[PDB]
Amino acid sequence: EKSVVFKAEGEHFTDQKGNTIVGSGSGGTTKYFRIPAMCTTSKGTIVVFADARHNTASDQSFIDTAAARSTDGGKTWNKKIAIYNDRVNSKLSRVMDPTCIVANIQGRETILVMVGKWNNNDKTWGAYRDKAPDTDWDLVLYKSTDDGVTFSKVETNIHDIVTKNGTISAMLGGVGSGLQLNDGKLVFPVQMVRTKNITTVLNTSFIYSTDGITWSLPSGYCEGFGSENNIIEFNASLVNNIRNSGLRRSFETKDFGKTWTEFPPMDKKVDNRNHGVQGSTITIPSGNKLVAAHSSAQNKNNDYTRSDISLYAHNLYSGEVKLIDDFYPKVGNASGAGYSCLSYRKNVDKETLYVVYEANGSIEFQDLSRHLPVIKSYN
Ligand SMILES: CC(=O)N[C@H]1[C@H]([C@H](O)[C@H](O)CO)C[C@@H](C(=O)O)C[C@@H]1O
Repeated sequence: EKSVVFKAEGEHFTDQKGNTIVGSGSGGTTKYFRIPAMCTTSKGTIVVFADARHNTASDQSFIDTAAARSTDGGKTWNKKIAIYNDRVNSKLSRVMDPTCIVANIQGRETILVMVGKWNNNDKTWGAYRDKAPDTDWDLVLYKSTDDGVTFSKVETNIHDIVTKNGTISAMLGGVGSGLQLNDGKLVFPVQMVRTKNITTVLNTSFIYSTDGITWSLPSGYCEGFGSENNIIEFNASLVNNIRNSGLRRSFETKDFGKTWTEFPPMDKKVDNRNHGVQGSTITIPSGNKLVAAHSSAQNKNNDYTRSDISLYAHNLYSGEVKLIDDFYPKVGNASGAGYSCLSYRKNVDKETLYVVYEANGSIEFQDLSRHLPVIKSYN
């Protein structure tokens, strides 16, 4: 009823030379997977990115970005590494926390994946606020134009726009999926760690692009909260849905990121309890209306176990919220649990709703398409 995308202590990857990557999982396997991001193409192909945390679940560890590709509706997966860390520090070199977009970029169907990159930092990224930006940090972008078979680095101006801003120590995607707007614009939700002198330590915002190469930052910022976030398009607004300890937060911008105000249909509607968790938020059409589909954890133990990863529908008109499916009704592994990513498409006349999520160090997939009539009615 599920499939396993990446099995904890059950995968072997190879490096750029073709030599095996001996992780710390039993038999030299990759120890742990975290932070899934899924993008489905017009061909029905499913690509799932995740951190391959070869040695430990820790954020501060040796990590590559794995990619799993399914052309049979999520039954089987071909796996590889999409992005290798720089291999400076065998303990700490890492690429992590993917955000993906599937888009037609001036006609060309492309999967983009953006990850943060560190080498020698031994502490969490929010600790490094002395520089503009941190010298250990980067934010890299890879593309596939062959339906997810191969990924190549995109040379961008993302590092430059962060430096020129001068008030950002580091930036990361919002985690899970970004979006292509109706007009074609590419949008990644972002998280920012501000330089020490900025009283907000954290903010949310987005970067945008037409061609995937040259990106821009808006002049304004949204409050950070727990900073992981996704954006949806709703009329002329961009609307975010942000991790927060306790009740999730949602703001709208009507001026393309200059100012943000609370968005009542989603603000404070889902409780993730202590510490918060990443959540995935997307839209699903229902006639010429929209419904937001959202996944995050109920967290019944009020801790890092992040139990009960659940799908909700948000009525974007009335503000009602309901539980559609507690699709992972289990207590997670507090080493790292709870994260998810949704993906909706209508290809021809076939609508699909998929989810991937963290399951005891593995990444699982479910086809949630049976729930579409319920979600679509929720307008
Ligand atoms: C870059 C980084 O540290 N990201 C991590 C996140 C980060 O440490 C926090 O958001 C604080 O910046 C949190 C997190 C979790 O809560 O499970 C996992 C995620 O990989």
